[PDB]
Amino acid sequence: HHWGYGKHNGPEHWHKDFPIAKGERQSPVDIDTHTAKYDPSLKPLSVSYDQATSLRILNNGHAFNVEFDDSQDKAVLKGGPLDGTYRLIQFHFHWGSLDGQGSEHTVDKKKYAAELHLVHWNTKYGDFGKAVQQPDGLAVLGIFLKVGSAKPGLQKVVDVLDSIKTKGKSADFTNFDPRGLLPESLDYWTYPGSLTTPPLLECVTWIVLKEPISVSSEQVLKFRKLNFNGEGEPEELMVDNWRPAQPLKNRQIKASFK
Ligand SMILES: O=C(O)/C=C/c1ccc(Cl)cc1Cl
Ligand code: NA
Ligand code: NA
Ligand SMILES: [Zn+2]
Repeated sequence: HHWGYGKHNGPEHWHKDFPIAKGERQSPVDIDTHTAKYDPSLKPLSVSYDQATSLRILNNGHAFNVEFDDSQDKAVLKGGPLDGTYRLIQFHFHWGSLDGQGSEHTVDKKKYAAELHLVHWNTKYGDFGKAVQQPDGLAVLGIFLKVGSAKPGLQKVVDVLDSIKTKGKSADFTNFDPRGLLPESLDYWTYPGSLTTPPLLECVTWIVLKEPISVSSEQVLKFRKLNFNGEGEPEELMVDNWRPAQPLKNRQIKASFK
Protein backbone atom coordinates (compact mmCIF):
# COMPACT_ATOMS: atom_id res chain seq x y z
CA HIS A 1 0.00 0.00 0.00
CA HIS A 2 1.12 3.54 -0.87
CA TRP A 3 -1.19 5.68 1.18
CA GLY A 4 -0.34 9.12 2.45
CA TYR A 5 -1.61 12.66 2.85
CA GLY A 6 -1.02 14.22 -0.56
CA LYS A 7 -3.53 15.03 -3.40
CA HIS A 8 -2.85 11.68 -5.03
CA ASN A 9 -2.66 9.33 -2.07
CA GLY A 10 -4.50 11.15 0.72
CA PRO A 11 -7.69 10.49 2.67
CA GLU A 12 -10.02 10.85 -0.35
CA HIS A 13 -8.21 7.93 -1.99
CA TRP A 14 -8.02 5.56 0.91
CA HIS A 15 -11.29 3.86 0.37
CA LYS A 16 -10.12 2.07 -2.80
CA ASP A 17 -7.59 -0.09 -0.96
CA PHE A 18 -9.40 0.13 2.41
CA PRO A 19 -13.12 0.10 1.78
CA ILE A 20 -13.92 0.34 5.54
CA ALA A 21 -12.93 3.98 5.02
CA LYS A 22 -16.59 4.51 4.27
CA GLY A 23 -17.86 2.37 7.24
CA GLU A 24 -20.22 2.97 10.06
CA ARG A 25 -17.78 3.84 12.85
CA GLN A 26 -14.99 5.84 11.22
CA SER A 27 -12.75 8.35 12.97
CA PRO A 28 -12.07 11.17 13.59
CA VAL A 29 -15.34 13.01 14.07
CA ASP A 30 -16.47 16.47 14.97
CA ILE A 31 -17.41 16.67 18.66
CA ASP A 32 -20.48 18.88 18.93
CA THR A 33 -20.40 20.03 22.55
CA HIS A 34 -24.07 20.92 22.46
CA THR A 35 -25.16 17.41 21.43
CA ALA A 36 -22.70 15.29 23.49
CA LYS A 37 -24.48 14.15 26.64
CA TYR A 38 -23.07 13.93 30.12
CA ASP A 39 -23.18 10.22 31.18
CA PRO A 40 -23.26 9.87 34.99
CA SER A 41 -22.49 6.17 34.71
CA LEU A 42 -18.99 6.80 33.23
CA LYS A 43 -16.40 5.73 35.76
CA PRO A 44 -13.44 7.67 36.69
CA LEU A 45 -10.52 7.47 34.09
CA SER A 46 -7.30 5.84 35.43
CA VAL A 47 -4.03 6.73 33.67
CA SER A 48 -1.34 4.57 35.29
CA TYR A 49 1.93 5.51 33.64
CA ASP A 50 4.33 5.37 36.67
CA GLN A 51 6.13 2.26 35.35
CA ALA A 52 6.14 3.25 31.68
CA THR A 53 9.20 2.03 29.74
CA SER A 54 9.79 3.99 26.54
CA LEU A 55 12.17 2.39 24.08
CA ARG A 56 12.55 4.04 20.71
CA ILE A 57 11.29 6.81 18.48
CA LEU A 58 10.64 6.01 14.82
CA ASN A 59 9.81 8.10 11.74
CA ASN A 60 7.46 5.74 9.80
CA GLY A 61 6.87 8.04 6.87
CA HIS A 62 3.43 9.11 8.19
CA ALA A 63 4.24 10.41 11.73
CA PHE A 64 6.78 9.60 14.42
CA ASN A 65 5.96 6.99 16.99
CA VAL A 66 7.38 6.84 20.53
CA GLU A 67 7.28 3.12 21.32
CA PHE A 68 6.94 1.48 24.76
CA ASP A 69 7.61 -1.92 26.22
CA ASP A 70 4.15 -3.54 26.34
CA SER A 71 5.39 -7.05 27.22
CA GLN A 72 3.81 -6.49 30.73
CA ASP A 73 1.28 -4.12 32.49
CA LYS A 74 3.80 -1.22 32.94
CA ALA A 75 1.72 1.72 31.61
CA VAL A 76 -2.04 1.12 31.39
CA LEU A 77 -5.27 2.95 30.87
CA LYS A 78 -8.36 1.71 32.77
CA GLY A 79 -11.72 3.06 33.91
CA GLY A 80 -13.80 5.63 32.15
CA PRO A 81 -15.83 3.76 29.49
CA LEU A 82 -13.37 0.85 29.50
CA ASP A 83 -13.79 -2.70 30.78
CA GLY A 84 -10.54 -4.20 31.74
CA THR A 85 -6.96 -3.17 31.17
CA TYR A 86 -5.36 -1.46 28.13
CA ARG A 87 -1.59 -1.39 27.71
CA LEU A 88 0.25 1.61 26.23
CA ILE A 89 2.12 0.56 23.06
CA GLN A 90 2.95 3.92 21.43
CA PHE A 91 2.11 7.55 21.06
CA HIS A 92 2.29 9.85 18.03
CA PHE A 93 0.92 13.13 16.80
CA HIS A 94 -0.96 14.59 13.84
CA TRP A 95 -0.19 18.22 12.91
CA GLY A 96 -0.61 20.96 10.43
CA SER A 97 1.31 23.20 8.10
CA LEU A 98 -0.21 26.22 9.92
CA ASP A 99 -1.41 26.70 13.54
CA GLY A 100 -5.09 26.74 12.43
CA GLN A 101 -5.16 23.10 11.41
CA GLY A 102 -3.64 19.75 12.30
CA SER A 103 -5.99 18.00 14.68
CA GLU A 104 -8.11 15.09 13.49
CA HIS A 105 -10.96 15.46 15.96
CA THR A 106 -12.58 18.89 15.98
CA VAL A 107 -14.61 20.63 18.72
CA ASP A 108 -17.61 22.49 17.38
CA LYS A 109 -15.70 22.40 14.05
CA LYS A 110 -12.65 24.04 15.69
CA LYS A 111 -9.34 22.61 14.51
CA TYR A 112 -6.38 22.56 16.88
CA ALA A 113 -2.67 22.86 15.81
CA ALA A 114 -2.08 19.21 16.54
CA GLU A 115 -3.44 16.10 18.25
CA LEU A 116 -1.62 13.54 20.37
CA HIS A 117 -2.74 9.89 20.31
CA LEU A 118 -1.68 7.57 23.09
CA VAL A 119 -2.51 4.08 21.75
CA HIS A 120 -3.44 1.22 24.08
CA TRP A 121 -4.53 -2.33 23.52
CA ASN A 122 -6.89 -4.60 25.47
CA THR A 123 -4.79 -7.18 27.33
CA LYS A 124 -7.66 -9.75 27.13
CA TYR A 125 -6.65 -10.24 23.49
CA GLY A 126 -3.06 -11.10 24.26
CA ASP A 127 -1.27 -9.05 21.57
CA PHE A 128 -1.80 -5.91 19.54
CA GLY A 129 -2.39 -7.63 16.24
CA LYS A 130 -5.24 -9.71 17.75
CA ALA A 131 -6.67 -6.68 19.55
CA VAL A 132 -7.10 -4.62 16.33
CA GLN A 133 -9.47 -7.36 14.95
CA GLN A 134 -11.88 -6.73 17.92
CA PRO A 135 -14.46 -3.93 18.35
CA ASP A 136 -13.10 -3.23 21.81
CA GLY A 137 -9.50 -3.98 21.04
CA LEU A 138 -7.93 -0.49 21.39
CA ALA A 139 -8.36 2.59 23.54
CA VAL A 140 -6.82 5.79 22.11
CA LEU A 141 -6.39 8.74 24.43
CA GLY A 142 -6.54 11.86 22.33
CA ILE A 143 -5.16 15.22 23.46
CA PHE A 144 -5.39 18.50 21.61
CA LEU A 145 -2.37 20.81 21.20
CA LYS A 146 -2.76 24.54 20.92
CA VAL A 147 0.08 26.96 20.30
CA GLY A 148 0.94 29.08 23.36
CA SER A 149 3.43 28.42 26.12
CA ALA A 150 5.97 25.65 25.72
CA LYS A 151 5.21 22.20 27.09
CA PRO A 152 8.29 21.21 29.04
CA GLY A 153 7.52 17.54 29.00
CA LEU A 154 7.48 17.66 25.16
CA GLN A 155 10.91 19.11 24.73
CA LYS A 156 12.80 15.77 24.91
CA VAL A 157 10.70 14.64 21.92
CA VAL A 158 11.32 17.74 19.82
CA ASP A 159 15.06 17.62 20.54
CA VAL A 160 15.45 14.10 19.14
CA LEU A 161 13.58 14.91 15.84
CA ASP A 162 16.75 16.05 14.07
CA SER A 163 18.01 12.45 14.40
CA ILE A 164 14.94 10.87 12.73
CA LYS A 165 14.30 13.34 9.94
CA THR A 166 13.41 10.85 7.25
CA LYS A 167 11.25 7.73 6.79
CA GLY A 168 12.69 4.58 8.38
CA LYS A 169 15.01 6.40 10.81
CA SER A 170 14.78 5.48 14.49
CA ALA A 171 16.60 6.57 17.68
CA ASP A 172 16.88 5.19 21.19
CA PHE A 173 14.25 6.94 23.35
CA THR A 174 14.44 5.47 26.81
CA ASN A 175 13.35 6.99 30.12
CA PHE A 176 10.70 9.32 28.58
CA ASP A 177 7.75 9.98 30.90
CA PRO A 178 4.46 10.30 29.02
CA ARG A 179 2.82 11.85 32.09
CA GLY A 180 4.44 15.08 31.01
CA LEU A 181 2.21 15.30 27.99
CA LEU A 182 -1.11 15.33 29.94
CA PRO A 183 -3.20 18.38 30.74
CA GLU A 184 -4.35 19.03 34.33
CA SER A 185 -7.93 17.79 33.85
CA LEU A 186 -8.91 14.30 32.70
CA ASP A 187 -12.48 15.42 31.71
CA TYR A 188 -13.23 13.66 28.39
CA TRP A 189 -15.56 12.82 25.57
CA THR A 190 -15.86 9.17 24.44
CA TYR A 191 -17.31 7.41 21.39
CA PRO A 192 -16.72 4.19 19.43
CA GLY A 193 -14.63 4.53 16.31
CA SER A 194 -11.67 3.58 14.30
CA LEU A 195 -7.96 3.93 13.55
CA THR A 196 -7.53 7.18 11.67
CA THR A 197 -4.92 5.74 9.26
CA PRO A 198 -5.04 2.71 7.10
CA PRO A 199 -6.05 0.03 7.80
CA LEU A 200 -8.81 2.12 9.39
CA LEU A 201 -10.05 -0.76 11.51
CA GLU A 202 -13.14 -0.23 13.64
CA CYS A 203 -11.49 -1.32 16.88
CA VAL A 204 -11.11 1.88 18.98
CA THR A 205 -12.78 3.28 22.03
CA TRP A 206 -11.91 6.96 21.65
CA ILE A 207 -11.27 8.97 24.77
CA VAL A 208 -10.66 12.66 23.85
CA LEU A 209 -9.62 15.03 26.64
CA LYS A 210 -11.49 18.33 26.80
CA GLU A 211 -8.54 20.31 28.03
CA PRO A 212 -5.87 20.94 25.34
CA ILE A 213 -2.19 21.18 26.19
CA SER A 214 -0.17 24.22 25.11
CA VAL A 215 3.04 23.85 23.12
CA SER A 216 5.21 26.65 21.77
CA SER A 217 5.33 27.80 18.20
CA GLU A 218 9.03 26.73 18.27
CA GLN A 219 8.08 23.22 19.37
CA VAL A 220 5.45 22.68 16.63
CA LEU A 221 7.80 24.30 14.05
CA LYS A 222 10.27 21.51 14.75
CA PHE A 223 7.55 18.91 14.05
CA ARG A 224 7.10 20.51 10.63
CA LYS A 225 10.79 20.03 9.77
CA LEU A 226 10.39 16.28 9.63
CA ASN A 227 10.16 14.53 6.29
CA PHE A 228 7.64 12.06 4.84
CA ASN A 229 10.36 10.89 2.33
CA GLY A 230 13.32 8.60 2.96
CA GLU A 231 16.96 9.72 3.08
CA GLY A 232 18.30 10.81 -0.30
CA GLU A 233 14.83 11.38 -1.74
CA PRO A 234 13.27 14.71 -2.70
CA GLU A 235 12.20 16.52 0.46
CA GLU A 236 8.48 16.47 1.31
CA LEU A 237 7.88 18.14 4.64
CA MET A 238 5.86 16.08 7.13
CA VAL A 239 2.93 18.42 7.56
CA ASP A 240 -0.82 18.02 7.41
CA ASN A 241 -0.76 14.36 8.36
CA TRP A 242 -4.34 14.44 9.60
CA ARG A 243 -7.54 12.80 8.42
CA PRO A 244 -10.57 15.12 8.39
CA ALA A 245 -13.78 14.53 10.31
CA GLN A 246 -15.91 11.52 9.13
CA PRO A 247 -19.68 10.99 9.37
CA LEU A 248 -20.96 10.35 12.90
CA LYS A 249 -23.65 8.03 11.61
CA ASN A 250 -25.39 6.07 14.29
CA ARG A 251 -23.23 7.09 17.23
CA GLN A 252 -23.48 9.20 20.35
CA ILE A 253 -20.56 11.00 21.89
CA LYS A 254 -20.73 10.92 25.73
CA ALA A 255 -19.18 13.45 28.13
CA SER A 256 -17.61 12.62 31.48
CA PHE A 257 -18.37 16.11 32.77
CA LYS A 258 -21.37 18.47 32.97
O1 LIG B 1 -2.38 7.41 13.36
C1 LIG B 1 -3.12 6.69 14.09
O2 LIG B 1 -3.90 7.14 14.98
C2 LIG B 1 -3.10 5.21 13.73
C3 LIG B 1 -2.21 4.36 14.29
C4 LIG B 1 -2.26 2.94 13.83
C5 LIG B 1 -2.06 2.60 12.51
C6 LIG B 1 -2.10 1.30 12.04
C7 LIG B 1 -2.34 0.28 12.94
CL1 LIG B 1 -2.49 -1.41 12.60
C8 LIG B 1 -2.56 0.59 14.25
C9 LIG B 1 -2.49 1.89 14.69
CL2 LIG B 1 -2.77 2.24 16.37
NA1 NA C 1 3.21 -0.24 28.29
NA1 NA D 1 -21.27 22.83 17.18
ZN1 LIG E 1 -3.13 8.97 15.37
